Amino acid sequence: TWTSMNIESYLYYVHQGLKKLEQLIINVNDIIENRIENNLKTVSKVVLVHLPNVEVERAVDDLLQTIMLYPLDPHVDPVLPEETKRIKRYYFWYFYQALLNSTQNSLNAMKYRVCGKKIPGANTLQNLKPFFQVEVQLNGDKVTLNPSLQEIQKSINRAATAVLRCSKHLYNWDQQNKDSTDKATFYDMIACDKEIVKVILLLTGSIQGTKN
Repeated sequence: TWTSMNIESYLYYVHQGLKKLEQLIINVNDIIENRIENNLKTVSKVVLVHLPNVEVERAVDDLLQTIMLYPLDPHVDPVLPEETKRIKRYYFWYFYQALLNSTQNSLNAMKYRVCGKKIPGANTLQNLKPFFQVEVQLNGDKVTLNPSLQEIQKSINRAATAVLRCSKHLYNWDQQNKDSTDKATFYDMIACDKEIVKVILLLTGSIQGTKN
């Protein structure tokens, strides 16, 4: 600072590094904070039972896209940030949890609101299910739904199982290609989680109450 030089240039060079980094973060903001967020909102909003591939492609593409951001999927060799690298992975795992949880919250909302079938609308694969009509007569002189009501619940469970296997075999951010990048164990975990196994009891209980 005595000849009044090189300090403005050092300050300007650090400013240059900081503006380049502020840039790179503005990248990451753009590139992560909204496309995969809106994809997550869509994944949450997808009604699995009935609604009158896409987001899977989308998530694979978001992976390759984030990979374009120079992210250290392997640790930097000269820096050796082995601990460092796994924290973005824990965050991306929390986000993958938010995705599978979007699907899971949908699944659970539907498992709860099965009872009003006429109110929601169905998609093509699920044409037989909505507001199910059953024939009633004197089966062996006894008034019954001619299709066994138990059978109709097994048809509801067959729709549920088609949906559940479609949702268990996915290609999400971790499952990139046939679960190659990461396993699909969270989906069988969700299948044995309360929203499925414990709500089977509530389903069958309301069903037996209808029978009652």
